[PDB]
Amino acid sequence: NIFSSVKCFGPIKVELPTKETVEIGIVDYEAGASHGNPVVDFLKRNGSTLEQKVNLENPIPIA
Amino acid sequence: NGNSADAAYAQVEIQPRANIQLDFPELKPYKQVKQIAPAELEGLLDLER
Amino acid sequence: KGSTFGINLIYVNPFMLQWGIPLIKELRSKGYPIQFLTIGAGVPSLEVASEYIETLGLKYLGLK
Amino acid sequence: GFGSADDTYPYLTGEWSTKFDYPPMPFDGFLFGSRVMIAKEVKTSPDAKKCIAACTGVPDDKWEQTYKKPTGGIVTVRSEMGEPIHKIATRGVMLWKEFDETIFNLPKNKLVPTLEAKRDYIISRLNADFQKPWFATVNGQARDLATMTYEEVAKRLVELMFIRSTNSWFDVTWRTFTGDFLRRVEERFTKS
Amino acid sequence: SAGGIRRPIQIEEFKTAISGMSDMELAQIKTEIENSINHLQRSNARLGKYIAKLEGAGDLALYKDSVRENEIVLNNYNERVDALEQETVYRKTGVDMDNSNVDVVTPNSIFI
Amino acid sequence: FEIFFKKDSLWQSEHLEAVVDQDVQRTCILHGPVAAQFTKVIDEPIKSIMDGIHDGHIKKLLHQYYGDDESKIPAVEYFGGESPVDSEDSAVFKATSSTDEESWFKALAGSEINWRHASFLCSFITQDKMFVSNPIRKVFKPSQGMVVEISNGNTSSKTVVTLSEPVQGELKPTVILKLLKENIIQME
Ligand SMILES: Cc1cc2nc3c(=O)[nH]c(=O)nc-3n(C[C@H](O)[C@H](O)[C@H](O)COP(=O)(O)O)c2cc1C
Repeated sequence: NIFSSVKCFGPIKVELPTKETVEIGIVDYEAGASHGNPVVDFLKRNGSTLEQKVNLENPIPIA
Repeated sequence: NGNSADAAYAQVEIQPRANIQLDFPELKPYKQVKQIAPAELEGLLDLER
Repeated sequence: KGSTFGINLIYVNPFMLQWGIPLIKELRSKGYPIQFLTIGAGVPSLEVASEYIETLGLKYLGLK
Repeated sequence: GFGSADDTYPYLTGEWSTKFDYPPMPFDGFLFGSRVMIAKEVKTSPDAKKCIAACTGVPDDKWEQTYKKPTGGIVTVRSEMGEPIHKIATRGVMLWKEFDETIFNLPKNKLVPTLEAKRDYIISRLNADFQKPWFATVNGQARDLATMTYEEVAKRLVELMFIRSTNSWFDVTWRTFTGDFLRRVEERFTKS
Repeated sequence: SAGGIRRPIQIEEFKTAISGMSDMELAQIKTEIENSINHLQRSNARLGKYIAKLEGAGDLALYKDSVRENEIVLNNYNERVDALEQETVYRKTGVDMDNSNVDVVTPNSIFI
Repeated sequence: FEIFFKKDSLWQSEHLEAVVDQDVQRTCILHGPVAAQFTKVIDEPIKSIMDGIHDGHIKKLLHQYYGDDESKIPAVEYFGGESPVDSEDSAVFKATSSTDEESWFKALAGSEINWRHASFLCSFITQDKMFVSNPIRKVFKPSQGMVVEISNGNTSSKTVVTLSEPVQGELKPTVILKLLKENIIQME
């Protein structure tokens, strides 16, 4: 259950007026004996993914 | 820190129970009792009465 | 490596039977080297002993 | 009642049953409990092994004497259920045997009256002889638990449950028992 | 069932065991112990006759400690039915015009 | 009182440190009247005791029934695993849908008690300390088409048992159960 070492890292990009992206930051989280990755736990709640599944009201039997 | 350094952080409390006392009068040491009364009083009263 | 041993369970102690029979069945299904089970202090009923004989993968049952 | 080849050989060969005018009747193997209690690598404390080696014992003709009196250094005493147990006749067990013949064979309505009467006797004997002493003695003086101070209790729980030689609580559950008691003292005597 | 085996069993270990059972397994033990009790009372009845017949006038002190002994066992069985009774019952349970509040004499008490 | 007095009476004799005065005479020690008259020598190694009794039985049994002669004692490869209920050199067996499992494994094992006898009738084997079901009986459990061939059946050291099945129509070798070096059973 306990992690020896956690490491989250990657570019932070901003959408420009033109809709091209640019690097303006880096994620650099490092930890020793942790129970979690806080960076991803943050972005899940306070952010969103690019795509979102939305369920039909009623599942439709195809076959 | 899951619930390891956010769960062992919390102490144990003592809620008091009622220790009802009979309130017998506090008896002082003899040397402090002889201040209060005058020295002539020793052997002067008939305690039977 | 290869050795075995057994287990005595007092029949007149319903609590040790309640945790201990399941414990053998479990350890015997993981292949622990428990060759046999002696039930002391009593002899079980046919319907019980039948469950010890079939269900715990034992070589033999001791009865006193 | 086996210890050597010599006494256990007649049962291997079947010839034991000849003595009783039956035909030979041989056995497929033997078990040795009592025999093996003084072996190098059991946990029986050295003093207890000396105590076992001292028991002379008695042949099969006489063993039932044990229901009456120490026979080869050994008596029977009843369990809490009334099952016999064969125990070495230590002071402890002789006291157990006395209380089976006197207190525990009484009907329930005579039991409590008899304990009040024999109280000072029973406590002398628990403290002198038995493995479980009378809890409420401070400096060898037999009290009751209602005539003991909260300190006298704490100090006595440590005396009986904490081992000075090994510097540890004999069982963790005993440490939880004394710790729970100290937490009661705080609950009872705190104002706030 | 190892609870109810027509032989005296230590009550602390019975009470603990009885905790961990199903309600239909408890109901089975209870039926079995009740039957054991009836067998011991019909045994103590027969013993009551051979006493009353012989007390009409050795081998009477023997009829007496045969019924003393059955009461030791019988005390264990109804001590066991009492623990069952206790376990059963455990499973059931688990205007103001004085300016005391707002001071309206003061410009800021209203909501400045 | 009777419970408090008698409750938990049997550990104390093993742990005198936790008894008042470290005094045995306070304590319950369990022991038999009759058996007590052989318990004399303190701290005898358990092997010394149990061998004593066993080597005693042999010494005697030898005298009565083998005229004090070890040469008359039947020799077997390994002693054990016999439920208390019950010669050809180049054979060939043929499993059907009828062939009884118990009959089939008697045959492969053969008469002599050796590695082959163990291999097919040992119900269990040991991985490290654990007891797993015998994989060699799993493999040779009989079904339509499988054909066992034994060779040097009457000299264990070179015996080879060679299972063959249907493989893409024809019949090819699928197992080769034999000895390597002296004490190793290879199941190629
Ligand atoms: C210290 C001691 C403890 C025993 N504990 C048990 C036990 O827990 N369960 C049991 O069925 N028998 C127990 N027995 C009985 C033995 O299993 C066996 O019946 C007996 O020791 C053999 O008799 P012997 O002692 O005369 O050689 C015990 C015997 C002794 C001496």
